[PDB]
Amino acid sequence: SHRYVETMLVADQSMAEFHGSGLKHYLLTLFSVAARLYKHPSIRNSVSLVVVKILVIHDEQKGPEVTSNAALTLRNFCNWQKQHNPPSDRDAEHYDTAILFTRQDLCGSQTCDTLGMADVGTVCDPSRSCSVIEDDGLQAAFTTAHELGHVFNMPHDDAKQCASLNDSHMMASMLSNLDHSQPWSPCSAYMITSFLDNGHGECLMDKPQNPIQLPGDLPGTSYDANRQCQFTFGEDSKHCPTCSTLWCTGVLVCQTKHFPWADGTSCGEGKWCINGKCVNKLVP
Ligand SMILES: CNC(=O)[C@@H](NC(=O)[C@H](CC(C)C)[C@H](O)C(=O)NO)C(C)(C)C
Ligand SMILES: [Mg+2]
Ligand SMILES: [Mg+2]
Ligand code: NA
Ligand code: NA
Ligand code: NA
Ligand code: NI
Ligand code: NI
Ligand code: NI
Ligand code: NI
Ligand code: NI
Ligand code: NI
Ligand code: NI
Ligand SMILES: [Zn+2]
Repeated sequence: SHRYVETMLVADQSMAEFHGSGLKHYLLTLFSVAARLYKHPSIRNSVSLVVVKILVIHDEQKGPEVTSNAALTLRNFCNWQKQHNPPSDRDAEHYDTAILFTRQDLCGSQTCDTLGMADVGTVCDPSRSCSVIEDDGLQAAFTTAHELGHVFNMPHDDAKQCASLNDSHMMASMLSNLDHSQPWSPCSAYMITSFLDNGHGECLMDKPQNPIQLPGDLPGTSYDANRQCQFTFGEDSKHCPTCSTLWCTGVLVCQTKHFPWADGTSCGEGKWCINGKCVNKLVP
């Protein structure tokens, strides 16, 4: 039995200004990647992330107050989105979850290293099914997937409860090398399973009506190395030096956040990046 996560994607003025006309494709590209992660067999469930609504905030007053404070930005957001949801799931534009993208550097109660935030186990509560995501380039697709984990009640993989069952998975509290063959830990698989078995995802049973089409291409087909560097380091950045770490310009100064090149990214004629390796596009 199939879960469809009817989603609204929302992007603030910083996003509108940075991305201009390409913003909606960018959001859908981010979400296509997350949607793929949620189809991986390791999650032990059938889960379909679909978009039913996008809102861009060209006008700051028509959005929530976005600030550097992650949990307030999230509280501002989760309240504001309520007004934008029809009350029956019968309405084609009714969403089970809302996600805010900002270029604003989000900060926790210690550092601004924070890349996103969500509340835990909220997926079918319209007043709390929310997450906020820092757009630091195409890595935001993983941030999205991670925060939607929490919304599905998965805790961090280093939490006491995950000891029996289990930093190489989606719900690692810090980024490391993701185990591309099994992105979801045994703890994540069990915790989302329990949540749904306990009947907490009843709003995820109904199919989307006229959902917004997700890009079927890999993200590096849309966005070359220079473009990815621009997403992370601003429009004046471009690619420096392959596939494992993207270095970007900033004398020749280059810099990195230690992220991989997006899957699909060209690394020479007839080759492109997959799981941080430059492989042939035609597979033998
Ligand atoms: C390179 N930086 C990181 O890994 C940061 N981690 C995060 O930002 C987490 C999200 C990642 C997508 C794992 C976030 O704190 C979270 O748990 N959201 O629910 C650090 C640990 C430096 C704060
Ligand atoms: Mg509305
Ligand atoms: Mg030089
Ligand atoms: Na941040
Ligand atoms: Na930061
Ligand atoms: Na987990
Ligand atoms: Ni303000
Ligand atoms: Ni493991
Ligand atoms: Ni410009
Ligand atoms: Ni310029
Ligand atoms: Ni290059
Ligand atoms: Ni560094
Ligand atoms: Ni990797
Ligand atoms: Zn987390």
